[PDB]
Amino acid sequence: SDLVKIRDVSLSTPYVSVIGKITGIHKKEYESDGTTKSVYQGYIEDDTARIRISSFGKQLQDSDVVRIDNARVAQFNGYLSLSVGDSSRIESVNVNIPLEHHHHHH
Repeated sequence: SDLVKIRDVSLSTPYVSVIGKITGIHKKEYESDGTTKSVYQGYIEDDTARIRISSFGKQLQDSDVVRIDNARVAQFNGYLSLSVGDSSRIESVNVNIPLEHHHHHH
């Protein structure tokens, strides 16, 4: 459940923590144990690349910067994505943290 980059997401790390902004919120429903449950899907990006995400029960906000802890990696439609269950934790980032000179990538 350590902090890793989106491009570093793989099955080798079932539990991982990521931070970025979620965009394009999509709503979908599926049958869970015979009970219909709502799940939100969207895309998240950071300083590296972007990946698909899926949240069960918890809602997501467009272009909202949040941090996901204990995320579960899974393959959907042959595509890797992070699944946020009720056991995972989501923390919003309302405090700025620039530091250092972002003018040069070096």
